[PDB]
Amino acid sequence: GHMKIKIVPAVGGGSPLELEVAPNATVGAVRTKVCAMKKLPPDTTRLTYKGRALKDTETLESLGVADGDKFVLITRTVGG
Repeated sequence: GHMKIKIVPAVGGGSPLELEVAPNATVGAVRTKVCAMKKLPPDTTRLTYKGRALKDTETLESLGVADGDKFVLITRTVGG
């Protein structure tokens, strides 16, 4: 099935994202999709969930995500 998740920037006025995501998708997949939308190199970004640093291969099932939950997107400089 799918759950609705929100992605909000840690800083600034960038738009939040709302994605419908499969529960067997992983954190890394979410980050790939967010970075595709944001036009960002993946390694310039991290996602946190309730403040926690995340392993890319967590599924959203294993992490205990629920419909409506939010991840925070932390970004860095992009010229490296």
